Amino acid sequence: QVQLVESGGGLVQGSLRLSCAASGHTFNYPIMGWFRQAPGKEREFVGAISWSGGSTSYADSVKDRFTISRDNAKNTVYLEMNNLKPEDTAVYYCAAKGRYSGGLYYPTNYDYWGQGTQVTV
Amino acid sequence: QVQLVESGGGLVQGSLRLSCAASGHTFNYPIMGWFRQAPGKEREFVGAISWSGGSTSYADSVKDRFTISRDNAKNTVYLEMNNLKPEDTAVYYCAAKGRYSGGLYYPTNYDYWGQGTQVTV
Amino acid sequence: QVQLVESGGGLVQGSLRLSCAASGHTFNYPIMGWFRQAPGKEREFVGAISWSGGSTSYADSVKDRFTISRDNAKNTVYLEMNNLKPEDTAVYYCAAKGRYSGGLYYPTNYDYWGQGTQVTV
Amino acid sequence: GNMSFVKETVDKLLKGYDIRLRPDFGGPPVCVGMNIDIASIDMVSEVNMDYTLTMYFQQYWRDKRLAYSGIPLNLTLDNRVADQLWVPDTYFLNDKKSFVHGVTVKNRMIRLHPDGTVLYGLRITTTAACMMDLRRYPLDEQNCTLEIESYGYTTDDIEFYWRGGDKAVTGVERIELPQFSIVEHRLVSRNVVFATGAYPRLSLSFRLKRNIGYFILQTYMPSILITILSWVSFWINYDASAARVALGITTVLTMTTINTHLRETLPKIPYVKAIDMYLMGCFVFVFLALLEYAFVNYIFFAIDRWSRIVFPFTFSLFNLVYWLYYV
Amino acid sequence: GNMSFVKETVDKLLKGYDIRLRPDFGGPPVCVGMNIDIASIDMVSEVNMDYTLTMYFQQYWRDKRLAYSGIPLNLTLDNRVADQLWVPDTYFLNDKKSFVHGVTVKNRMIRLHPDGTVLYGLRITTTAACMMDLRRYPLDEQNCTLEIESYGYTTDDIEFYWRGGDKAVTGVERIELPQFSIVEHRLVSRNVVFATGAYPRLSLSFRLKRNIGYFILQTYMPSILITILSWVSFWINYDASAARVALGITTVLTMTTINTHLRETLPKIPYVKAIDMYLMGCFVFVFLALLEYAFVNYIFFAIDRWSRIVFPFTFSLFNLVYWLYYV
Amino acid sequence: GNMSFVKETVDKLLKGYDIRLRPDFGGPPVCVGMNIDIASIDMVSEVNMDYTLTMYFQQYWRDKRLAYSGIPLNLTLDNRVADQLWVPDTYFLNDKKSFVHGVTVKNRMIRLHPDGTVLYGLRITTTAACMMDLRRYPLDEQNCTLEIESYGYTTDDIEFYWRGGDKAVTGVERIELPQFSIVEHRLVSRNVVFATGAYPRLSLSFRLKRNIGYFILQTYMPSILITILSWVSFWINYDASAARVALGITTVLTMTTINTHLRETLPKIPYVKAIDMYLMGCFVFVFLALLEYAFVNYIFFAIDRWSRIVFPFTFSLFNLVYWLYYV
Amino acid sequence: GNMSFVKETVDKLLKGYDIRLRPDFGGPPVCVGMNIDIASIDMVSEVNMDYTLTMYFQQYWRDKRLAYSGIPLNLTLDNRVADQLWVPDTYFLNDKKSFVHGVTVKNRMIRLHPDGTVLYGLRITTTAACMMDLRRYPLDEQNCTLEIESYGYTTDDIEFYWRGGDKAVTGVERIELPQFSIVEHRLVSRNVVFATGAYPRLSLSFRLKRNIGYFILQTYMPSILITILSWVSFWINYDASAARVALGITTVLTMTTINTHLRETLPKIPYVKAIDMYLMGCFVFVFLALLEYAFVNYIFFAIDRWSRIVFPFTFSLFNLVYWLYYV
Amino acid sequence: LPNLDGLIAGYARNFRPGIGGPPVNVALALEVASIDHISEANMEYTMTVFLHQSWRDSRLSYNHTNETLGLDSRFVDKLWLPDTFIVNAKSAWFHDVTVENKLIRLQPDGVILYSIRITSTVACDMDLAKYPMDEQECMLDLESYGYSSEDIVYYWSESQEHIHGLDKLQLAQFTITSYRFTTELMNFKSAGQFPRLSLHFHLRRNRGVYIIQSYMPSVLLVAMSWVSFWISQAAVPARVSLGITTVLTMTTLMVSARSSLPRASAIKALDVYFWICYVFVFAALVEYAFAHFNADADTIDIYARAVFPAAFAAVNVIYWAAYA
Ligand SMILES: *[C@@H]1O[C@H](CO)[C@@H](O[C@@H]2O[C@H](CO)[C@@H](O)[C@H](O)[C@H]2NC(C)=O)[C@H](O)[C@H]1NC(C)=O
Ligand SMILES: *[C@@H]1O[C@H](CO)[C@@H](O)[C@H](O)[C@H]1NC(C)=O
Repeated sequence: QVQLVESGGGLVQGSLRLSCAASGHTFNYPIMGWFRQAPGKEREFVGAISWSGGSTSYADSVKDRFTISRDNAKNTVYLEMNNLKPEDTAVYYCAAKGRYSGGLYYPTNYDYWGQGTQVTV
Repeated sequence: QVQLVESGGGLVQGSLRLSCAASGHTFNYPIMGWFRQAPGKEREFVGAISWSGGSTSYADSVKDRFTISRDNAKNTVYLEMNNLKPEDTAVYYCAAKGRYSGGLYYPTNYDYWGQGTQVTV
Repeated sequence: QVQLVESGGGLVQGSLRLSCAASGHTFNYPIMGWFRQAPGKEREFVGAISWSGGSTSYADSVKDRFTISRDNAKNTVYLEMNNLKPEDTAVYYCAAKGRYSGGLYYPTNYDYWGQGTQVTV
Repeated sequence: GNMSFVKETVDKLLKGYDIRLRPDFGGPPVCVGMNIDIASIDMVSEVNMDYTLTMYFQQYWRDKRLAYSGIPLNLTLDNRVADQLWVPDTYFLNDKKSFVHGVTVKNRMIRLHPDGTVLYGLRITTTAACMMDLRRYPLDEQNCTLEIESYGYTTDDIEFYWRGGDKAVTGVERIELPQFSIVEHRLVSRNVVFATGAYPRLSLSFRLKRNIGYFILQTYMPSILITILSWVSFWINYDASAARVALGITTVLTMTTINTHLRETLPKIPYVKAIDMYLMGCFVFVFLALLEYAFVNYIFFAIDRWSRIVFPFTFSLFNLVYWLYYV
Repeated sequence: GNMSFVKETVDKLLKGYDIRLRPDFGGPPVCVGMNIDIASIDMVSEVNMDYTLTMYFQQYWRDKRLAYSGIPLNLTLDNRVADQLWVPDTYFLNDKKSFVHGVTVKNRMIRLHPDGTVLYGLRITTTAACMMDLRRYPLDEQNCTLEIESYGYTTDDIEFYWRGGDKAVTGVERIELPQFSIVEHRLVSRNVVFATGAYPRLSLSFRLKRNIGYFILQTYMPSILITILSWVSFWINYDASAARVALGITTVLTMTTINTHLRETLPKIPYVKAIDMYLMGCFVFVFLALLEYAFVNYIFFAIDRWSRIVFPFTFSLFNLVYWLYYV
Repeated sequence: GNMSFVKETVDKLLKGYDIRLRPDFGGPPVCVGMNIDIASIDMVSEVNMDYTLTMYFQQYWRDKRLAYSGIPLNLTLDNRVADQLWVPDTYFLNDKKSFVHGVTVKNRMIRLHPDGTVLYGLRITTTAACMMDLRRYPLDEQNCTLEIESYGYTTDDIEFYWRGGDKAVTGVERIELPQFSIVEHRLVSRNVVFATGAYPRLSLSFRLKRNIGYFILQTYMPSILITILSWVSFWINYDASAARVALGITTVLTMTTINTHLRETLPKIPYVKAIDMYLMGCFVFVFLALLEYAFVNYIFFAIDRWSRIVFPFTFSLFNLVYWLYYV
Repeated sequence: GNMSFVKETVDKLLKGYDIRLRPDFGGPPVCVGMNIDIASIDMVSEVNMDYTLTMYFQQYWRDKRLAYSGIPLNLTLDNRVADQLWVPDTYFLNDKKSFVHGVTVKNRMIRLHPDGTVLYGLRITTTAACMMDLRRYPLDEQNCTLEIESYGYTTDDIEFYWRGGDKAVTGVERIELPQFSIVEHRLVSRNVVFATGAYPRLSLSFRLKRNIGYFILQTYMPSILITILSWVSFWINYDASAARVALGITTVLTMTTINTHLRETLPKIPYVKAIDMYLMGCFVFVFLALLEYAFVNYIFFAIDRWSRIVFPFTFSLFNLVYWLYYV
Repeated sequence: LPNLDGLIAGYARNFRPGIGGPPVNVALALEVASIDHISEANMEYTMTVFLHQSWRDSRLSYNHTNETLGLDSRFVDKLWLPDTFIVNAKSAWFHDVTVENKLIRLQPDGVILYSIRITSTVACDMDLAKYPMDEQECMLDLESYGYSSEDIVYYWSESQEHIHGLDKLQLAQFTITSYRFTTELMNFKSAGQFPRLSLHFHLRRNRGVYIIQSYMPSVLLVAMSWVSFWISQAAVPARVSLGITTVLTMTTLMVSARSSLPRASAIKALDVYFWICYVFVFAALVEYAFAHFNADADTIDIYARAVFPAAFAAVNVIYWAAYA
């Protein structure tokens, strides 16, 4: 049982920093992922990071532009979106994955999801 | 990442002592080799030695004439060329080899190379 | 490298005690053997003993008549020949055998040999 | 109900098939694509200088002898069919002991394709040797590699490449080492020349950074506390010979026990580790503290106040230099 | 005397049978029902973060190729007939080392049915990895899972379900762990997607609650006794410098030995456990007690009475806060 | 597209081939050339008197039954073809436990030649016994051998030789032993006679020199420090009976613990090692120091100054003699 | 070039050969001659009461079905031919775990003879149980046996004899046990009757004498030194209460640690060993020494001189009686 | 030879004798060779046994021959065999040196004698409440894995009471007091009734120098603490040192004993004795502290000299009588 709350969206024309706070049995779900869903398009994987060790992965589209890091003190995973593009207009979600739930890039492997923040540039 | 600098060549008619200084991640490359390349001829293996243990190997042509030893304090591998012959006229190189890079006698197994010193007798 | 010197032969009509002194890398050769060679006949195994443990073996001809024992302080293996017979007229040799050199009874398995003492009764 | 048709198709493929011959034997080398899905890294052993790795090892290659037509599907066959098919002689050069899981059946996958492409997957638990530089231990950084090579076929007969480029190896985030963290992983493709010939080499390397949290509590903190414990003798009056001498002895003896215990958990390396330097420095302070009282006792039959300000200051200076050098 | 008739029936079933092809190959996926009869949980290891499980693994699926008529009985065949029959490629994803018992024969059961249903049972001893959160150790609660998945066949070819619903797994009451108690077990059925495709997943999870009885006697009680032992120095006269100093040293040294011994029985985790916090707190009290006499000795060359009431009261307050927080 | 032609050629070679008969059966002995490529020496164990060796074992011999014409290439066949070919019955005489790696396939290579020459390679991890002389331990030098011999065929049927002379064994520089250094390696070819007959023997021997760096820090340094610690009692006044007696007891007890710990890490040999002699000498000095105060206490109810100059001088003389003798 | 003729001869021998039937089935029993070439005795374990033995096990018997004519040679065949030949069901009755070496091939030899005689050799590493009488430990003498018996065939079908009489077992001098010496070995041939029938038995027994050199240094010397250490308190003045009491405590505590350490290296036997008696005697002397000062302290609030002559004299008398009894 | 070929040719290996009929009656016998290890930490014991199984298979009956056909282990793979397995075996394996230690003897009437030598590590649930003065009972359950009572029925052979060999066994730490062969015909695990043959043998731990080792340092530490009573009260460092050393050594002994034993949360009798000894040594140090505080008294020492030896003797009598 993990609860995910994300905030820090809004509308800009730039650098933006999303955040996602987790609470509950975070030990059983050590992997946090970021997903965005364009209108009509299928939900797209953005990046994933582990709670322990800070190992991270990114998609090719957001590679070298988005940075993901977390702090275990606040149980918060934050996505830093820099050098925004008009293609980056989608609802950003926060998800958690089980230890033996498979690959990172597939949203169906994640059990708990956040509300979702709409970002338009 | 290992940087190799060699010196101590020149022209003689005798005993000569080459040297080779190493710097960087020398632990990942515990084997140092010596190579010479005659004009037109392919590069020839001379001798190899390990950083730890002092185990050394030599070619038949330079056997019982060239001695190779190293000192870990200066990270230097030196080749002592005694009883020189006119056949020993080539550019002497210094190389480093990985732990699982294969045989000593093949220059293609070595990753980092020095500038090379020309010796003519 | 083991050096073997034997002494204590001579001519008698009785009880005689041969001896054999060893020096060098005796650890690599823990087994000492005694051999005799009659004129024209092939060299014959007499008895063998280990440096450590005192385990000994004898041939049927010399069984219950010859006793073999050693002292590690002097690195000496001595053969005590009692109740001599006219058949016991041969040159007695002292030999050492390697750890993995095979059977005791075969002289070709021994690496280092002594000079040999001639005994005639 | 085309199972009979599929059975006839597969029997036709294996009729006359020679497992002794590689695909395109005597011609161009067969390209083998390799991907690794890391399951976990169970253990990292400094004493044995090796690590245990569990992974899904997939091999991709095309064999035109297995090409089939009329079936627009990928034939996922039983794992026992791999015994009648040619497979690359892939082995791990630096492994020490490896096996393939066989419960409830052998952890093996065969998936044919209409064009002749063969997918071969294995779940392998391997113990691969990894030489470690413990000079900066426990603040050291280690680089452990996994060498992949063909045993019999040279570069003229077989070629290796990472299928998918830098995305060939996945599951790195699944690695949960209590003592290490995966800083980075790299994929290397190269050729290695032996006497028998030149062979294709694939290398997978991880850079491991050791966690200092365990060693601070286990070793560094007790050493500091013993050193602080020896400073108590300075405030004790010099006439209390039994008390101050006992304080000096116990701190020195305790320091030796800590030093001996640490060296028993590590390989017998000849060089001095970073932790050894700290323990040697701590032993000097406690030994000097006992020698300090011996000097005080000797002169008696001001010095204590001077010792109360030098030892904590020198130890703090020693700690500052030690941590700056190794960080 | 219809053994010949049964032999003819079985030979007819295996004539033309292709083990390389799953039932209904190229059509609907074959549903495999699974039930587990747990025999015992031999070991639960914190250092290796794994547990050893022995169980009877039964698989239930229908193969119309094995359907027979005229025999109103369930054919219980020899276990060696399983080599000529297709079986699911079921494997355990999180296992570290598993095997099938083979004394006096392989612990395997094949039971055919007239409609083609096949019952396949195996007695498997498996060592499955289980990551443990030791922050609240030894008052922690652990959740160890057993992942069941098909290796080669995707969801388009095979499906997994717990036969009998929540009653699929039995024998949970047979588990007798001296250190743990089975609070609850759960059955989870889901689909896991990899690069090769989506695969059916069955998960069996146990929630383990550690027993505090062993750790109270082994660790908590000796730590309290040493802390009480240090309080004896308060009642000793200040002129007895050797006696009071010796009492402070021994309690401090004994506390360190207890702390070192505990950390050697657990994996080298970087974070601080609950038991570590208690040991650190106990070390502070004994260290302050020795520092208390040093202050008394320094001023001399009332304080003891004040120490007699503060230390037992503060330690009792520390114990009350510690136990309330972790219970 | 001559795969069919190659398949016909290989099938012709294996048609009528008898694995039970060696090449040139009943005639001249078959000469087998052997090369070893050392991968690593994982462990050297004094307690078990053995070492673990991983190597590539290549065997070269000519079999005219496998000669083929019309193919100007070296046929690199699958490793599974070795089961249909005669191979030498080569075994290691002094090995204790050996195996051939089998991931992802058996680490085996078969390479035929047009003239009938067969190349047979195996990656073998072997544990070979090595008796060690620990009289000069830890300043000792060890000679560990690897005996290679044919099990069934005598010298009349098979012959062994090092292919390439002194260059047959390579990879010696790859050996990285933390405790030992490879001074030299030798190749020996000889014949060994048993009751069954005379057999060809190949011997590979390494001379290992132990590194003193670990033992200086682990054993020699603590022993010296304890001996120096006992000298502190000389500067303590004789009236401090509790302090000086405690110093003598602790040094003696600590010396015993060091001696017991060392002997538990080594095989139970009856003879005295070099390190044992040093520990016995150190124990004498600390024991005499405690006896020295007993003499001082007895006469009291100048001597201390005499002890301050004799003990450090005698200990320095003892160290000088000890190191010169064993170096 | 008579390889074809030899191949025809061998194929004729194996044509119609039935491995299920022993030679001369239904007639006289087949006599099997056995020789053993001992390679080494790796370990002798008191805790497990077993020893590890590596040897060459040769079996000699005549099978007229394998007799061949026209070839005046001894056919040394490949070891894989043993699977098509009948071999005795020889097993070791007292073994705990045994295996046959298989690198680079199975360590097996088959050598046929023109008259039908078959030589069958195996290199076997076996762990055989050996019950040990530790009453006189470590001055004990042990008799470890190796029982050789046929499993299925009774004396009516098979007979065992030592080929060569007392010279059947060789290589006894090769045994190099650091802790034991081979005093004597014996060969025993007898018949053992079970419910299934009477079976032939061959027994090979070694008498092992333990070396006292290790135990003198490890156990006896430290015990004597502690006892001598307790005697120092006699020469210390009675007013030094802290010094003499500390001497008594440390010697008693050290004696207990030595006793506990020794018993942890040996099986938990109920009877008292010889070494235990010596340790118990040493504990009495040190305990009485501490009780001696308590008597002196009690009367004070001549005796010491009386203790200085009784304790060394009684301890010397105790040592003299102890060594004479056990030697 | 022709008889053996004929029997194999018409043999259907995958089916039990009389399939679809009366269950096969399998006679079972055990010849225990040794019991190597008995680990309380691992709750297991290792046993090597000769397992004899006898049943009648009419498909293998032959004609004109009255002599039993003694066959080797190579013939085993051709015939049908009972799927007998050890229910509570952690691990087991066959001895195959120099060959597979299997025996098949075939009789003309069709009776098959099947003997194998197997070593098995068998889990034994042990109660350590009275450790080390505890008596343990260990079982050896034998059962058909796949054939229910409708197919295979097990029963101990008449020769079981004569060939068990449990009397001849010698155990280093235990003693086999009693043994029993039990048949349980009402055992159902998952589907169908599986008859179970169980061998129960009782092990009594030897009470000798082994229990002496653990209990004497406990007693000797208590005796050492009593020595402080006869020491003068003015010798503060001496009596304090004697008190602390006994208390600390007792603490380490409790820590070492439990650590060197199974991690089970069991209050063993040895642990109770350690607690009693720790109370006495702690009380002795408290006694001196009270005497020292009152001094800031010789009657208290005299009374302590009487009570502590008397109380410790009394509590030992209560302790030893209860557990023994
Ligand atoms: C084949 O083996 C047999 C048996 O070992 C050999 O016969 C022995 O020959 C030796 C002399 O070499 C005699 O001392 C033995 O008495 C013989 N034993 C028997 C049973 O005959 C035979 O010589 C061998 N043949 C060859 C060609 O080596
Ligand atoms: C033996 O052989 C005869 C041959 O005719 C056959 O009829 C018979 O059934 C066989 N078995 C018995 C038990 O007679």
